[PDB]
Amino acid sequence: MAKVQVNNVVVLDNPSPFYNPFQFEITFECIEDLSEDLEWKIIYVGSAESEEYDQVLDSVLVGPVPAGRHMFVFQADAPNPGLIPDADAVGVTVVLITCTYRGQEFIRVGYYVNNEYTETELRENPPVKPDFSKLQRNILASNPRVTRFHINWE
Amino acid sequence: DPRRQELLEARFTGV
Amino acid sequence: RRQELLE
Repeated sequence: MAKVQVNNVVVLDNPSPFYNPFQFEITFECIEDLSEDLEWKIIYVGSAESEEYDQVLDSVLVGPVPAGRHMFVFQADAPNPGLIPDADAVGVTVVLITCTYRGQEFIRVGYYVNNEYTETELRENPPVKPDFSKLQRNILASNPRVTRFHINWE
Repeated sequence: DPRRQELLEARFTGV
Repeated sequence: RRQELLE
């Protein structure tokens, strides 16, 4: 099978203000010594209507990875509201955590994300344009969707 | 809602 | 694009 296996992802400070950064505690393991970096990414689905509003919140390389089990904290700044359609701002959307080896995405961990106002005054009379300083991000961490892809591990 | 749900799921699996 | 150390 694949030479890298993701064991667990923990969503930290999951319910938080929209503008606060994402935090994931990622734990994976590697059957053998790895030649190159593993590239991890966090991708915010700005709009269900088109993938062209995806925002790559961040992209990290974890460098030389031995054959043990490893853990690291993936933190990324919140998406840029100026690229998000107002219609999609409030409601449910998707955030994706992906890992890539030599430019080949081999695993994708996705969560539903609900952006919602917390003051009932705003929930009942939403602003004409989404007020992101008043939105709460809720990553629905109980039920992740994990999708694996076969890549070349040579 | 149902259509947007379908779209999000595609993102989860996609390619 | 950014380096991250393992813990």
